Amino acid sequence: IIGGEFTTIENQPWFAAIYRRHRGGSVTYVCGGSLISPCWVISATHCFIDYPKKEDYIVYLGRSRLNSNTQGEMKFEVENLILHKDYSADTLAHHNDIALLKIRSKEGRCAQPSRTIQTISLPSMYNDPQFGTSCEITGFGKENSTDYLYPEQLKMTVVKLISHRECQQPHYYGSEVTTKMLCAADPQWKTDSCQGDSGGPLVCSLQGRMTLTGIVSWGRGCALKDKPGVYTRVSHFLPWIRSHTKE
Ligand SMILES: N=C(N)c1ccc(CNC(=O)[C@H](CO)NC(=O)[C@@H](CO)NS(=O)(=O)Cc2ccccc2)cc1
Repeated sequence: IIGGEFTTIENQPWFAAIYRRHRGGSVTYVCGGSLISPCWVISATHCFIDYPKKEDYIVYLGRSRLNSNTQGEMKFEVENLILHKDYSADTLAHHNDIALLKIRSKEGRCAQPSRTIQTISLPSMYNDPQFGTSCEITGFGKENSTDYLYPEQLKMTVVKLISHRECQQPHYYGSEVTTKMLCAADPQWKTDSCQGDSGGPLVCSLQGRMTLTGIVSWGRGCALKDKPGVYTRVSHFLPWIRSHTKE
């Protein structure tokens, strides 16, 4: 997250931190995610596409820090890793960048709600906030494009939804952005999501309710003028979500 402010898991109870174990013994952060139900976390496919081995991932809920423990946090293994079959990456755009991870503790249980662990509601069929609406993003992503390390404390910021019409302009992203995507940015181009924030949630208050409107996916640079962050439009994948989370 470029700019923005540091926060705690208490204020983002649905945020999931996903790590990958290495042959040696080191565990590195991979991507963010969101708990949409006790046993399911939603994230982005590009995060796991090169290493689709479910056994090498660890999911943390109720965690505020990157490399240290938080009281109340819960550790989970990945029972099932579901990547989208039509995922593909072009020059800039990442298509169908969404994924599902069925989690389970070592005892075989799913998440237990608490003050630091809660689910986030999914949107309704083709029911997104109006463009211009302010939404929040959260992540352990880079604070600056030139950094090679991630912040130790979780961060959050607020950006505004941009219409497809504006985002499809020549100086923006042209035809690379489709209707299955959502653009969002800071009108001043000072705050934005960045590398390491992938998979995280773009949350918007929709009719009084906190809704998982987008998933951090891609963008040209970070906090660059006329280069909004692009998010997977969750409201367009409800069918895919429901069909895979059944049985
Ligand atoms: N809002 C943003 N600006 C933004 C930028 C990046 C991401 C994470 N996703 C990726 O990096 C994804 C894949 O991991 N790739 C991209 O996006 C590509 C195009 O396919 N563009 S980029 O090379 O310009 C990203 C970048 C590199 C170095 C420094 C800053 C940014 C998420 C949000």
